Amino acid sequence: AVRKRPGMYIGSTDGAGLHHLVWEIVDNAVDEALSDRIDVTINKDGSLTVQDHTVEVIFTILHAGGKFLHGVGSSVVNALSSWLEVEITRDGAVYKQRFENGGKPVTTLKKIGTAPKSKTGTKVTFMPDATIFSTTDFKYNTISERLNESAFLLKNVTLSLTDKRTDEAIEFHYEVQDFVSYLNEDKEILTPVLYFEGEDNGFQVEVALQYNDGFSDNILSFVNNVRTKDGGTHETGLKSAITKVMNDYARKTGLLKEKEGSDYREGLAAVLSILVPEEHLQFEGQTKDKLGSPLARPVVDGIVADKLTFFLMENGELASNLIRKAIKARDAREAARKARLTPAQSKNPAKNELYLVEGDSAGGSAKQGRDRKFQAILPLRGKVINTAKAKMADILKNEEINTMIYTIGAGVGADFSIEDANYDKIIIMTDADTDGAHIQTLLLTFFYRYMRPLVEAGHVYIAPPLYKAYAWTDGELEELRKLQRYKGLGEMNADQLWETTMNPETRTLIRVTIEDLARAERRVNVLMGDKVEPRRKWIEDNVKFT
Amino acid sequence: NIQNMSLEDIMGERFGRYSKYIIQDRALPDIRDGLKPVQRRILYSMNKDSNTFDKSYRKSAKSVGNIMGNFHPHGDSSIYDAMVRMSQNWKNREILVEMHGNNGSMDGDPPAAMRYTEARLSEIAGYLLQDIEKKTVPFAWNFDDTEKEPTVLPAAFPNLLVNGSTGISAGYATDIPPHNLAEVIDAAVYMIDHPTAKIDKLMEFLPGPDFPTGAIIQGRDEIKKAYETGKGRVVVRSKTEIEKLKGGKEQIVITEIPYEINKANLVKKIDDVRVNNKVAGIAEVRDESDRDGLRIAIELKKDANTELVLNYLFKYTDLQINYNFNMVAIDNFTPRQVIVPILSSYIAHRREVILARSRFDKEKAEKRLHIVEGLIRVISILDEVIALIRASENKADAKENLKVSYDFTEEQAEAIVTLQLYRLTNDVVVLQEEEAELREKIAMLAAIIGDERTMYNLMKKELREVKKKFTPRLSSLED
DNA sequence: CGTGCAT
DNA sequence: AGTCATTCATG
Ligand SMILES: C[C@H]1COc2c(N3CCN(C)CC3)c(F)cc3c(=O)c(C(=O)O)cn1c23
Ligand SMILES: [Mg+2]
Ligand SMILES: [Mg+2]
Repeated sequence: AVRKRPGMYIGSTDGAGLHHLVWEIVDNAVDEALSDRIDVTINKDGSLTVQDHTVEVIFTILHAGGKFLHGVGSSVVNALSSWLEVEITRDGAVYKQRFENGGKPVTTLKKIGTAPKSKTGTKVTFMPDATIFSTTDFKYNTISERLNESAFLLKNVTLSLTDKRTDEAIEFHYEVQDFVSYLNEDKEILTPVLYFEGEDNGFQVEVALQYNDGFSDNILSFVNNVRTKDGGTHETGLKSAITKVMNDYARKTGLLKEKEGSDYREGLAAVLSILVPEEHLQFEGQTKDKLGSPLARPVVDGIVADKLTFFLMENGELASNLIRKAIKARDAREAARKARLTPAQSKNPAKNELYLVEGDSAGGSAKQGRDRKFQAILPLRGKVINTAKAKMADILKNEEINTMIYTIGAGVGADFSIEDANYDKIIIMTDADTDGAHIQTLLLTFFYRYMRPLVEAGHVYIAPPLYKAYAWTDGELEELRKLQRYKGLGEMNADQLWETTMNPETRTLIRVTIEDLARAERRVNVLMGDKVEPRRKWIEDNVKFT
Repeated sequence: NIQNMSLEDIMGERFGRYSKYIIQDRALPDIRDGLKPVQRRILYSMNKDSNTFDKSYRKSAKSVGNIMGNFHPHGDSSIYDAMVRMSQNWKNREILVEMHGNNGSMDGDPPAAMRYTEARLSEIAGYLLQDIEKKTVPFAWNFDDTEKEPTVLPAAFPNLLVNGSTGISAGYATDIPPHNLAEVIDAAVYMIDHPTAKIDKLMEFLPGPDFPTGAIIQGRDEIKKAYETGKGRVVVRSKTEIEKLKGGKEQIVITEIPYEINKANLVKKIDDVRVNNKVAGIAEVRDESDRDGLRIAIELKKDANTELVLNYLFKYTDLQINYNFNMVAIDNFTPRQVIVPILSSYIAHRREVILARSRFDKEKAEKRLHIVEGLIRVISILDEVIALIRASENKADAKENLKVSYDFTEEQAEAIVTLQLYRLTNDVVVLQEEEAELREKIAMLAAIIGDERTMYNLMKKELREVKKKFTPRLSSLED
């Protein structure tokens, strides 16, 4: 009688429907265990069997979107199954009974054997009929993702999945903080995991927050152990808490300039879970997908806005830096509505790298060979202006200089903040020739004269093999001896450039360190200064002509 | 992963690296042949390729590409511009490259790109390379370790002073102006005879620079100062006539301007003087230079003080400039401000060259004389030599048998045994004539080697030939 | 100011 | 196939 309008009970599909009654049965047996081990099995047959650690018919009842013999009149599976065999072990016996198609009983429920003492357990195995279903092929990947994400909020339960076709298996158990890890597994991490607990008049909210270098925000919400896919007032309580708690943190001893919104949520991922007392539980229409209960907004905003006005004040590290990020987000965002170097994909001043490459040509191979997630490319076109000889007028009217002053994002001179920067490492990558040497020299003097902190915090670097098995030393080629000599990177392919000098795994970068500020100041000012005679003599004295 | 170095250390291994290279191998001419590395490679490469004065012009881009791929690991623009410059006869007193097409002008308009033009060495450039095949000069491996290139050319004329050089590196710059070939050679010849010669006396032969652009050079004492020390400021002034136009007006006509001056910029700046009325008098400025003659007309107003106008233009334009000597060259791998060490290094260089050339030819002549001696002998004993080779088991056994049975050396055995059958149809007399000519040839060379004077005579004899072949002063001299 | 090998 | 700018030294 459900067989006739199946979409109403399940939303038939191919095979989102098939994968919907398994959800119904599994969530049902969960619901039953809540009031401690559910095992699912895909068989060689094609059939599916859920079993758990009168439980029986309260079990086979489904269409079951909840949590927190007798019947069998409308078990929406029984109705939608070729055959369905069912079995209970209880009191000291074991009973089995099966049905075909409509759920017309092929036999009566009989004792099919002796059960190990009073030990109890329920099991349903069934094959959907290929009549009312177009796909009978249960996917293990899908069932997996379900059971998985199900098990997080289900602290009381452990559930498993075995595929007897592919002979593979998982099991799931979770003792909300983990969930944010699971959500940010293969991503890069701006802040650690922030976790905020709290009861406040009947309501129990529990949130973890953790940013990434991503763009899309990713916020999951849970009331009473099930998901609010469509958000709700608790979510709005959580979003409204941060946008206004951090604005305060900006405003105060930070940066506001006196005189933002979703910009705070860029790359934010968070799993938010409240406990509502159920007599206050109210959602939208038909489905329990969006929490409507009004008190949830000012209780979540309560608990959260409290804990992380504290957290922000508690450490100006992940704090003021995080705000700056919002304004960089605020910057381009409004510059997109105003839209109506080669940059790193995601903004991460903690691992981002700026490559100043000698030449647009080498700049090309650099763009092609790079890891675009965290590596930016800035081609320098021609010898860089000598920041010692030239005037601070012309020095600031220089394209190469002026766009580094901007791409770096910290300004220049004494009006220069090292915390508003954009990269953890600025890497100078030149040809392995005399002129590359020269270029390294003119850039080093600029960074010393005009961004000394960056060179002082060991942020400025200098990036190739000499021989081909590869070697760098005249000694390393004799160990290989038990041969092509590299004349340039141009003899460099993007593939090779990476393996050899750009990959943080397989590369060597000289790190510039200002050791003795005063004897360092003598060196720059003598090699690069206006006066020729000093230089000439330095050369006459240190340069071995032979 | 990471290794630290000091700011003080980084800027030291780098600027030293660069400084050394720009001084030795870029901006500064070698004191002996007067060429920067890029120019030597240009000349060497075109000569290797037979792209000489006596053969068809060859596409510029072909030449440039070969220079780049074989010798000079830099941009083609730079090579090409260098090649073009060596062909411009208002920059070079004696051009070394002949180029067909737009290769620029005194007005400084861009030369055609190297896809249009074509080029070859000039005849005189041939004399810079004379005897390069005779192991006369030291060779090194190219950037590539694939091929040898010369580190200096044989220079059968004194190109450093003849063509000049300029001239900017690190810690040093250079400015050496051009001189007249016959004059520079007269000086060299005197100095060969009188090594301890003083400048005063040298200047009876070499009175001063000789610009391709001509003009008037004023400053005898600064010329002397520069010939002694390598530094000096001289004045260079346009050749000017005056022409009495009808109706009481005059007109200043310029016909030679100062070296390194862009005609067109000069004409514009002189007209700027007229448009701005900085001084009164100028009626019109008119560049009247055609393809065969330089002529600028500065027409004056009626009742215009022509001396005042002229003098003002001399001071406030490049109608007249100061020219500064700063003769720096590379001597024994290092930069030198230099006249005495320059000439003397050159003389010692030619000595090595001529000595080496002569060892090389003598070596050739001996190897040959040695073989001709064996052949003269073989003929006294053909029938039995053919018999012997007939009886030998193979090439190597035949040679062995010729040594053992008749005392020929390896080298003679090789020659005898690699003769073609038709040679057996052949007279000891022809061979004896050759033996005699070789003995004379070896005596001449061996003397040169054992006694310096014979060699210096050759060098003078050759410098005089070059002079007789390649013109009159262009630039007048004034005290 | 512009020169000439370099970027 | 021109055009744009920079190094370096010098007067
Ligand atoms: C190496 C590249 C670098 O860029 C260059 C120029 N620019 C530098 C940056 N400016 C903002 C715009 C202009 C330039 F004006 C001329 C040349 C040039 O003649 C040249 C060559 O190979 O002969 C090569 N290059 C040039
Ligand atoms: Mg290079
Ligand atoms: Mg250029």
